[PDB]
Amino acid sequence: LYTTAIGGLVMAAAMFFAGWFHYHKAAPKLEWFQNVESMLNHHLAGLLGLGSLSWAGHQIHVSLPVNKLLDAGVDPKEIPLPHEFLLNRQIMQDLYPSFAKGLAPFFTLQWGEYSDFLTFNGGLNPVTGGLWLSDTAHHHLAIAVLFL
Amino acid sequence: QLYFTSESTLQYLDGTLPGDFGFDPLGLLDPVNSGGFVTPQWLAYSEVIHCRWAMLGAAGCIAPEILGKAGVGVDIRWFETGVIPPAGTYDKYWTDPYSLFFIEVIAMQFAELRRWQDFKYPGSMSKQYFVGLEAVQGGSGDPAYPGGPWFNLFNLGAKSEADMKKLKLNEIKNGRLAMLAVFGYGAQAVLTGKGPYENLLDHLADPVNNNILTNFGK
Amino acid sequence: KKVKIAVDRNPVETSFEKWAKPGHFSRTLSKGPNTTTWIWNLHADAHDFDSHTSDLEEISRKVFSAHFGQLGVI
Amino acid sequence: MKNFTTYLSTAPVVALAWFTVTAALLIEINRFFPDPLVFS
Amino acid sequence: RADGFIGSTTNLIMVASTAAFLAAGKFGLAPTVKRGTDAACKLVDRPNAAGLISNDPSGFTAVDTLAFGALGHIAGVGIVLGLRATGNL
Amino acid sequence: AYGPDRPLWYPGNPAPAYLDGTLAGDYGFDPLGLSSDPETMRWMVHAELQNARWAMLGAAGVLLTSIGAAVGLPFPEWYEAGAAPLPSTVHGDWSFGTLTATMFLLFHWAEQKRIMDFRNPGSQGDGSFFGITDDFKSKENGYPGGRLFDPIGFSRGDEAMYKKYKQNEIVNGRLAMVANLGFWAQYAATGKGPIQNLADHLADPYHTTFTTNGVSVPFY
Amino acid sequence: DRKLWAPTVDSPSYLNGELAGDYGFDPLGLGADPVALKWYRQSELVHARWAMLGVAGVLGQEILRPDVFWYEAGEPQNLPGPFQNINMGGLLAWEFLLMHWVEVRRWQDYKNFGSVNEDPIFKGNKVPNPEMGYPGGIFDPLGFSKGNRKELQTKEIKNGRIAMIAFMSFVVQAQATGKGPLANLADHLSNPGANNWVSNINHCVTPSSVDVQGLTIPLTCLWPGS
Ligand code: CLA
Ligand code: CLA
Ligand code: CLA
Ligand code: CLA
Ligand SMILES: CC1=C[C@H](O)CC(C)(C)[C@H]1/C=C/C(C)=C/C=C/C(C)=C/C=C/C=C(C)/C=C/C=C(C)/C=C/C1=C(C)C[C@H](O)CC1(C)C
Ligand SMILES: CC1=C[C@H](O)CC(C)(C)[C@H]1/C=C/C(C)=C/C=C/C(C)=C/C=C/C=C(C)/C=C/C=C(C)/C=C/C1=C(C)C[C@H](O)CC1(C)C
Ligand SMILES: CC1=C(/C=C/C(C)=C/C=C/C(C)=C/C=C/C=C(C)/C=C/C=C(C)/C=C/C2=C(C)CCCC2(C)C)C(C)(C)CCC1
Repeated sequence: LYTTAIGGLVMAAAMFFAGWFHYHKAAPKLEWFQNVESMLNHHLAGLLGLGSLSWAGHQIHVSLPVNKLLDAGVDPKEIPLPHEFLLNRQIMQDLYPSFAKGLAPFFTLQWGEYSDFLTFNGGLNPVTGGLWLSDTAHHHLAIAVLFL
Repeated sequence: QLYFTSESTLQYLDGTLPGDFGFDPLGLLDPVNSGGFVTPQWLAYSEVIHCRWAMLGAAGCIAPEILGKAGVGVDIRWFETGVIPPAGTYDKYWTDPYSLFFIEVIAMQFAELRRWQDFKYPGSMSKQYFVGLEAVQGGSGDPAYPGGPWFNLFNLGAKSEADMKKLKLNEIKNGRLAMLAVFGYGAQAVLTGKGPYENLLDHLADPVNNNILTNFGK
Repeated sequence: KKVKIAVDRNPVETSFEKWAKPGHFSRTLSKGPNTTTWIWNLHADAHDFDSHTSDLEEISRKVFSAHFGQLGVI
Repeated sequence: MKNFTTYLSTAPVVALAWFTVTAALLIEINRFFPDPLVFS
Repeated sequence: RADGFIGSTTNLIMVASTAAFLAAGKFGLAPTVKRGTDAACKLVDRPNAAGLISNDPSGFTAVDTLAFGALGHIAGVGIVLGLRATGNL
Repeated sequence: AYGPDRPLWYPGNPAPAYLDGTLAGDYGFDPLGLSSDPETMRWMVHAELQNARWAMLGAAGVLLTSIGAAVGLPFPEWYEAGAAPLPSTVHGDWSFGTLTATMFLLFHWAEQKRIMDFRNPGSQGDGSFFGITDDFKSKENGYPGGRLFDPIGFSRGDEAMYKKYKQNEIVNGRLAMVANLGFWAQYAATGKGPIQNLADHLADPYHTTFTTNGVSVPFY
Repeated sequence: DRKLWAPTVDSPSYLNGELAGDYGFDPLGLGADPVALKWYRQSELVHARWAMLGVAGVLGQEILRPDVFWYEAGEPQNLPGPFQNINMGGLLAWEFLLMHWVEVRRWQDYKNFGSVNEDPIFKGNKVPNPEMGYPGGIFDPLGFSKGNRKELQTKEIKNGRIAMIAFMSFVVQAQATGKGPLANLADHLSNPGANNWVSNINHCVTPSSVDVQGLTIPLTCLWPGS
């Protein structure tokens, strides 16, 4: 949380800097602003589509394994830190056996193999009372391809 | 020659710049209504700087292995030096990795701020006293190519403008290949997990069974 | 018709002189206060860029920059 | 700085300062001398 | 494309889809940079603003080799998964 | 300094207009235009000629007492030289409350005269204090020359030596101010006080850096 | 025209060719300021003359007395004759004032050329000091400068530049192998490939510190030891 807070403050300083820079320094001309076809093309794919795909990355690598371990009863201060799921394939493979294959199923169009972190269960998790994190990951993945 | 070029790109691409193949699909080098760091001058200046850095890296991310495996010494892969501590760290360093970074930051400040001040305010590093080096920090009009008794210390070139122009095309091409290589080193490292040299010495063995497609699963 | 980045180098200067002149944005409120209404007016007319000038180039630059700050405070 | 100080003198800024000092003074007074119901 | 799937129905379907869709633009059977369309789905030609310079005899530009093959890739994926879900594959 | 072509802070960047080069140790360094006002310059110059001078004396002490404590000579380190028992006096024993009050009282008198002359030049030189006049005058802002403040007569002597001496004072004072932040920051990270920190760095120079001290670099 | 340091280079103007050994080698433009060129030259000459004496001592001492390692010969016990275990502080005292006089006198010849030329104690006894850094007279007894001193100066600077480079070799190849200048030549000629800088640069062979008569003196290898 502390690291995130610091990052948000850094972003804040970038935003105000950008506002001053794009006003007192590099101020866009009207012809730039009136390219609606470009704005929509970049806000739909680059902003919404990539924004969801980037989240479908976190949800699949950090939120899903951590939440599974938390719901399994594991103490929060004993769960492997997020990065270990990315680097140590064994840990992620144990939680989701489909990481034993790799990205091969995706390119081979055998997406089905990934039916342990991308599912259409529907309903609510019986342990935490909230939508399955697996279903949310699949949603953001789909929503992305659509926007892109 | 021209690669994926368009009439619009040619309007602002007339061949002068070293290594101009008219390849500007998005069109960022268009001078008309430009500013900030997207000004054509800064873009070309950065490309040269990237080429020089990439060429040093491209030759540095494979040399510890090509030499270390041969038995010269060291024998580390570019990710196991301390750049990315989670992926490994070398043990025999005369100082702390962060301590080295502290010196690195101070050194780059006196080397990349002086370089910059010579672009913003051309030939401004030759007036303020700098241990007498200032004289060698004058540079020429072109920001990318300084010159002087230091940067061009062996006056390579100067025998005709044609030789300078060929030596500048050699660099922009030996550097666009090095830039594509550095990206290759990182990408292969992430997927395979091994070093550039071992990745080559594996394609050479069973090429069909040792490629990106097979590396998707293996 | 070409979609390209178009920018004007260093248009507005960065100074506090305008900061010390409340109402510099409106021709009417630049003449200073004579009634206590001006106080409430300089606030009820500070974000109405369209009222400040007729140029749609400036009004847009102001809107685009404003959004930035909003993001910053968010 | 002459014009920055002019801005820091405008009513909204001066009032923000004066009040903050007055508020902090009362807060600090109760912080060291709490529950001041009577002048004793 | 991995694990030497080459030859697999999936490989054949994807290759066929990508090719059938690139030969639907190089052969003027669909909209392309230049020769666009209309409110009645008829190619009424088009002026591109960048003026892409293509060496291809028909004028097929890189923009059009990355815009028809992508359609083939989406079509192939839809067909592969569809037949896969059914008994067809 | 003391020149139109004086060495500057960021070689290349032009110097501020208010910073002409006359002021001692002028290197045209005012990025946030803090001294844009001429009156502000005079006040800021005086303030610097006040913080640096005290800082210089303070640095001389933290170094002399420290050198003593390292050689063995009974000397409490700067950090613990306040809890040290106050010495007695022929008049009586010292009390912390009285000590603070006396220190402020005396300072108020001197500060008043100094600031009053700063606001009204020559105001103190009115023979009001026991007839002392010119000695209470100020040669320059932050330069109260006389036969009580410059006894040897560096200011009254060669101006070139005086000017050179003025540069020495500014540069040394700025260094002392930076040094003082060190003495404090090295203490609030190492907990040892200088001359022990110089001794540790000269015994294992490579493994005794700021990076390896726990507080400086948190992760490392 | 003089032959320059590289077949493609052009001499810096300030290096017109007056100074001996002018091969136009100033890549960092350090000698651009005429005051600095003057000073740096005197430093070159002093460094050369000191290294030529040094490279002769290391080689010579080894040839004659071979038991004492050049690196370890400044130790009081290592000192020969009665000098063995002589108070180093008292020795420093002599080496101090005596060196201070000769150096300061030489420095005043830089500050005011041809000013400190006459014997301060006695009188009349003076040194020609035709060029700064070339006093001659008592300094040139057998009288060889009377000929083409410039040609001799060129040989002197060129020999000195080789020596300066050679003495820093003796220093490194000694803190790596642990053996003297000619012993490292012998080892190479015994097994060339196996006695190279490859099998010797990975070890800093030489004490980390030396206690001299109660004064510990820390020591270091130029390259960080592997
Ligand atoms: C940091 C240095 C700086 C300086 C010296 C200036 C100076 C100037 N700016 Mg400017 N600006 C800056 C930064 C700066 N700006 C940044 C970072 C942005 C991006 C947001 C902008 C965006 C901007 C726009 C869009 C405009 C100016 C304009 C101006 C000129 C007159 C208006 C003015 O600023 O008066 C002083 C104004 C204020 C003091 C208002 C402060 C508003 C700030 C941005 C945030 C306040 C929000 C507040 C916290 C909301 C919550 C309140 C609640 C807690 C009660 C003036 C010369 C105007 C102009 O060009 O002249 C016509 C103009 O339209 N600026
Ligand atoms: C993939 C391309 C892309 C992306 C991702 C975006 C994204 C965004 N645009 Mg945008 N835009 C684009 C292309 C793109 N744009 C093009 C090509 C044009 C010209 C036709 C425009 C013209 C345009 C205008 C006029 C405006 C936006 C605005 C916005 C923001 C919406 C406000 C918001 O919800 O804040 C949410 C904040 C976030 C989601 C955090 C992300 C913020 C990052 C830093 C923005 C970076 C976008 C930029 C393209 C990246 C390059 C920056 C680099 C040069 C340093 C949003 C973050 C609005 C805005 O500026 O709001 C302040 C707005 O006024 N855009
Ligand atoms: C809605 C947000 C937004 C938008 C629409 C723009 C738009 C623009 N900016 Mg800008 N900028 C923004 C935010 C934004 N900026 C912020 C927050 C900062 C502070 C860091 C800056 C700082 C900045 C500078 C210094 C400059 C610009 C410039 C430009 C113009 C050309 C460069 C460009 O963006 O083209 C396309 C993008 C590029 C050419 C390079 C992209 C580099 C980005 C930073 C990499 C990643 C971007 C992406 C959003 C990251 C996604 C997340 C990541 C983990 C994948 C252009 C019109 C340039 C200009 O003024 O032109 C005259 C310029 O000099 N911007
Ligand atoms: C401390 C020794 C020393 C000093 C003071 C000088 C001084 C000078 N040399 Mg010189 N030189 C030296 C050693 C030295 N040299 C050696 C050993 C060689 C043999 C390679 C040469 C070969 C040489 C040539 C060919 C020429 C000069 C020239 C000059 C003059 C040019 C002005 C200049 O750039 O000055 C600055 C020089 C210095 C301040 C010397 C200090 C060295 C710098 C600060 C760092 C060097 C570190 C070095 C690489 C370490 C080597 C280690 C290695 C031996 C293992 C100048 C007065 C030019 C000339 O003759 O003009 C009349 C010229 O043509 N020198
Ligand atoms: C033309 C165009 C036009 C249109 O319009 C648009 C567009 C498209 C955008 C454009 C394009 C662009 C591009 C292509 C780009 C690319 C880039 C890159 C890749 C870079 C690299 C880059 C890369 C680089 C620099 C590199 C670097 C590196 C370095 C320094 C170093 C490293 C290393 C080594 C030695 C070894 C050690 O042990 C470690 C380290 C230290 C780690
Ligand atoms: C010119 C130039 C120009 C540009 O600008 C830049 C540049 C390039 C940088 C430059 C260069 C420079 C250089 C090269 C330098 C070098 C130096 C040296 C090496 C010295 C040595 C040096 C060296 C030396 C002195 C030596 C010394 C020694 C001695 C005394 C002695 C010793 C010894 C002996 C006898 C024996 C005994 O038992 C012991 C002892 C005692 C121990
Ligand atoms: C005959 C001819 C030629 C050839 C050319 C070519 C080679 C073409 C091809 C081209 C191509 C090569 C095409 C393809 C394309 C494709 C692509 C570019 C892809 C895309 C992708 C996308 C669009 C996305 C997808 C997705 C994902 C990723 C996720 C999930 C969902 C989906 C599936 C949707 C040449 C010149 C040689 C010679 C002369 C004539």
